[PDB]
Amino acid sequence: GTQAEKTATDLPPGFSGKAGSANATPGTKGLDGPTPLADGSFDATIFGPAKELKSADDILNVHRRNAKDPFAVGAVDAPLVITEFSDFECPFSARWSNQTEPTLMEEYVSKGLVRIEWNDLPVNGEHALAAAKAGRAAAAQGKFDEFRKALFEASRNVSGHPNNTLKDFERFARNAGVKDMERFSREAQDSTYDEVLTKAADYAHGLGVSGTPAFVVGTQYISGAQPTEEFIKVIESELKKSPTFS
Ligand SMILES: [Cl-]
Repeated sequence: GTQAEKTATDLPPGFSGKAGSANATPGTKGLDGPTPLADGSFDATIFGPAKELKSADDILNVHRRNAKDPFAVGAVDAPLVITEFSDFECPFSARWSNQTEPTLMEEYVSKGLVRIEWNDLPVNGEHALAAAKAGRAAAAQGKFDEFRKALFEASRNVSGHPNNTLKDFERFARNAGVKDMERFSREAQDSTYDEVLTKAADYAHGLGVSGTPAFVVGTQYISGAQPTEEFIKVIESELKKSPTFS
């Protein structure tokens, strides 16, 4: 019986690589981006959970799975959602965007395994609030992800806060391909997004989330820009726990 081959043995997870993703069911819906409103713009007032959280057993409620959400990327039916709370002046938020997120896009989001949902948590004061307003103005025109990447790539060498102001946000919007710069510049400055930013902050504070970036990866809370390999290990563990979304 030595002249035969069997399938690979199962190994302890430290040697298993991608066992959660191997056995998970990819999502197939909402891979092509957010669903627009009737006029072709997007609902940049989306925030919050899918449903009120009352206890720890409600943790999955932080994931919206709202097809209209212009702050989300990846399948609306992905088996795993990453909920992120982030601040555009925060160098740890910048480092996650610049150094971890692209790997997660390549290995999980493009494959329908993971959806990533942004939530505002401005902690750094006036520039962070102004940046969040600009991000919502970009999202209204379907360019949140491109705006986020332009802004955070411009912070890649900054150990503190960039102290971005309106002309910086307008440049990032141009870089992102925002088509209506008059609407962008107006909404980046005026009261349009003041109410939702207050509600988004109050929602995060109600969960006790006070530091950026913060994540709920499936059922698991992660505080801070932990190493890419830690995010991969938690994603694989959470996909093993819950391989399929119905
Ligand atoms: Cl809640």
